[PDB]
Amino acid sequence: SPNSQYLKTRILDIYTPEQRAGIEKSEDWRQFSRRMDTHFPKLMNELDSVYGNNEALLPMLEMLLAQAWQSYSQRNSSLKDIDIARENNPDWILSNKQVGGVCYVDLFAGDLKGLKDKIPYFQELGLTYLYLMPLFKCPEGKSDGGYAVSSYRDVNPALGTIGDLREVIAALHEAGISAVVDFIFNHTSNEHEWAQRCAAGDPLFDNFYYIFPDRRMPDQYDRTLREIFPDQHPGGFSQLEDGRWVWTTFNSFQWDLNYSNPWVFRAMAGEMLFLANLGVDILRMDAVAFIWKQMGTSCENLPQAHALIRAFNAVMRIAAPAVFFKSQAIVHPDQVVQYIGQDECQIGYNPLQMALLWNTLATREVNLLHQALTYRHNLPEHTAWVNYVRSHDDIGWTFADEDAAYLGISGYDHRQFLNRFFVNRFDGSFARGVPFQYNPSTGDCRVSGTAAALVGLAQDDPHAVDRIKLLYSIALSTGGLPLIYLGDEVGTLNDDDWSQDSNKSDDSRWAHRPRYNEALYAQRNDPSTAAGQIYQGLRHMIAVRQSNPRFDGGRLVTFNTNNKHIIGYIRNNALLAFGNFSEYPQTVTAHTLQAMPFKAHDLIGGKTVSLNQDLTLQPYQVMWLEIA
Ligand SMILES: OC[C@H]1O[C@H](O[C@H]2[C@H](O)[C@@H](O)[C@@H](O[C@H]3[C@H](O)[C@@H](O)[C@@H](O[C@H]4[C@H](O)[C@@H](O)[C@@H](O[C@H]5[C@H](O)[C@@H](O)[C@@H](O[C@H]6[C@H](O)[C@@H](O)[C@@H](O[C@H]7[C@H](O)[C@@H](O)[C@@H](O)O[C@@H]7CO)O[C@@H]6CO)O[C@@H]5CO)O[C@@H]4CO)O[C@@H]3CO)O[C@@H]2CO)[C@H](O)[C@@H](O)[C@@H]1O
Ligand SMILES: OC[C@H]1O[C@H](O[C@H]2[C@H](O)[C@@H](O)[C@@H](O[C@H]3[C@H](O)[C@@H](O)[C@@H](O[C@H]4[C@H](O)[C@@H](O)[C@@H](O[C@H]5[C@H](O)[C@@H](O)[C@@H](O[C@H]6[C@H](O)[C@@H](O)[C@@H](O[C@H]7[C@H](O)[C@@H](O)[C@@H](O)O[C@@H]7CO)O[C@@H]6CO)O[C@@H]5CO)O[C@@H]4CO)O[C@@H]3CO)O[C@@H]2CO)[C@H](O)[C@@H](O)[C@@H]1O
Ligand SMILES: OC[C@H]1O[C@@H](O[C@H]2[C@H](O)[C@@H](O)[C@@H](O[C@H]3[C@H](O)[C@@H](O)[C@@H](O[C@H]4[C@H](O)[C@@H](O)[C@@H](O)O[C@@H]4CO)O[C@@H]3CO)O[C@@H]2CO)[C@H](O)[C@@H](O)[C@@H]1O
Repeated sequence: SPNSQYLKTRILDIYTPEQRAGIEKSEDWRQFSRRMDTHFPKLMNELDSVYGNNEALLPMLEMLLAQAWQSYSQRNSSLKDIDIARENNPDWILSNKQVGGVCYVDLFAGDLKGLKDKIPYFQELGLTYLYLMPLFKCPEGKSDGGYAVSSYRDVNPALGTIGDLREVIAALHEAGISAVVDFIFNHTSNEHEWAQRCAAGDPLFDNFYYIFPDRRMPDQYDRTLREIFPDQHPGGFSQLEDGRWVWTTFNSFQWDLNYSNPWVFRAMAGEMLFLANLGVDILRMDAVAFIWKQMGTSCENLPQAHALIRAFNAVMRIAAPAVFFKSQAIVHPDQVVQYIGQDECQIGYNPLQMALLWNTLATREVNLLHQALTYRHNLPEHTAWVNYVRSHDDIGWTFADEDAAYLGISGYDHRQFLNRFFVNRFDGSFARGVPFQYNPSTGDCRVSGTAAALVGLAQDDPHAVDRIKLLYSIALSTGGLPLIYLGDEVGTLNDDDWSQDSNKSDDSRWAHRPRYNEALYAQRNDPSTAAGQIYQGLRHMIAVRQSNPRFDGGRLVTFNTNNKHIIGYIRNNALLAFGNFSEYPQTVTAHTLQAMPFKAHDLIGGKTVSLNQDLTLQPYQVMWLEIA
């Protein structure tokens, strides 16, 4: 394997003797050269673990590094300042000051120019992190809501131009808000240039995807593949008009990229640098678990998948240090945490906490949630969870069956209940969600619906508002970067028209992807409305979180409340949080509270609470007690 010094001299060979002398003395080269020495070793090691002695590795690597240099040379000075700042502030992601929001540009504000005008509201809410859903070109009609990318560089004409996007990002930065977008690196649309040329037999794009002559290998692979989008096709392959078969984990128009081909990595690393230089702060690594395939396995979470992501990480450490990764690994808890690391994905979605929040509302029992917060919350230094209540996606019931079995709970049976309860097929349920990808062959099913619809706000359940505040309170205070699904802060309901829409009827997730509700937003400052009660309740928690250092960091220690309906945890040994998941008053006994201070101030209600006597929490009440 070549070393950093050797490779750097060859990067400079593009310049004439005279030009070269100027580059070697430039500040940009000084930074790049230093970062190469520090991080290239990791990059080389990761790529070697995946490609081994592949003859194309070295040639690909030199091409990639040459690109990295040019990319960094062109990188705007302001971004380079952010580069140095985060290089010396790895834990910026762990600060209690951070609060994020996510939205679709078209649904929430029409287009990019309209989005820029919403910035004042984002500052009003207190956001310091804004994630925008897929905004680049995609097939007309069905494109999986933008996740079937036809181009990683050309903005969806309906949203605006690449110029509008660069203006939006600069505007977000001026407002003190970080920009976050998707890095849909596991697959492209079948209309993407690479896909077309690969299928047409263009040698330049040979092996850019996984295409087979017949069903021989696809059948073999399907023996162990899990069906992700069973409604669209069985197994993981789709057939082309010419009879051949292509690997398609998701929709048939989404073709899985072939990372076993080093040139595919190079290509995607090139797109990553492009996004980096737009000023993007964080890239959401979409469907990270599927980037490597191997016959006989589920082709999810394989070792090479982690190595590839760590390789991508090194490229940013070298040519755009400011860019961090947000892992979107919706898999078994043991696998989720493996993508999170300073050298892999600095932050990652916390599907376990999310799924268990909803689980707890349904069962009224915190057993599973307590278990998760106790044994699966703390993360390695310089990393953090992205805690959420809802997203643009369906809700998958993430949790370890082995953990549940320890609590006397059967995973399969329990999920049957959870799905029934949340799609309102269980007597007494307050939830009004809808099924997503029900698989009759496995009994598996996921749930669609907005947060408000799942807590019963659609039928005006008197507990709806408090349930919303309870769930978000946990994502906002457990430790990690909280991500609010914009629209939730005013109780936005499902869009019931989706099922009638020809391009959406086959995907129930559109039920929870409603447009900006002007009526609800106009009520956000009215305490007599659900929208105002929700907004002010959440805004208050956001205010407290960002100003009170007791919430800083991502570590917590659970507190045994001795009441199966109340969750409890402590932040920095100074903030004791209690959350009642019962629709009835629940008590934490004075006996249980003996080690706590005589009295403590509750940041939610603002009153002084006595902990030397039984503490009774009203239905769904949340308390944030300052015990130090
Ligand atoms: O651009 C496309 C798309 O991308 C984004 O969103 C994507 C995600 O990126 C992608 O990951 C995916 O997430 C899906 C997921 O793939 C689905 O499978 C599902 O996952 C849920 C599931 O519905 C729940 O049931 C629950 O799974 C449990 C499971 O119930 C439980 O039993 C256990 O299962 C493990 C089992 O215990 C093990 O023994 C073993 O099982 C083996 C056997 O051992 C073996 O003998 C044989 O039988 O095979 C078995 C299976 O291999 O492994 C089992 C698997 O771990 O544990 C699991 C996990 O706790 O929870 C999971 C969630 O983790 O739904 C999610 C989505 O909710 O798809 C999304 C899109 O939906 C992008 O955001 C999106 O917009 C784009 O469209
Ligand atoms: O207002 C409009 C509204 O009208 C309708 O709703 C009505 C109902 O029709 C009416 O009956 C009533 O419902 C009340 C009820 O009267 C109250 O008592 C209360 O219900 C309690 C319930 O009595 C308690 O037992 C408790 O149940 C929990 C349970 O404690 C918890 O463990 C869990 O249980 C599930 C378990 O977690 C799952 O694993 C599974 O268990 C499986 C195993 O997995 C399997 O291995 C094997 O063992 O089989 C097991 C089967 O038992 O399933 C378990 C559930 O069966 O969850 C349950 C349910 O939460 O707590 C509840 C709640 O405190 O509240 C209800 C609701 O208020 O009044 C309402 C309202 O007027 C209409 O139906 C509704 O849609 C409309 O919105
Ligand atoms: O290495 C960590 C360190 O933690 C020490 O204590 C922490 C403990 O692990 C954690 O559970 C919690 O402790 C509180 C209990 O959860 C809570 O129930 C309550 O305990 C009462 C019992 O429930 C009653 O049965 C009776 O015993 O009275 C108890 C009150 O004295 O309060 C506990 C104190 O907050 O937090 C602790 C620190 O935040 C371990 O003790 C130590 O061995 C570990 O090394």
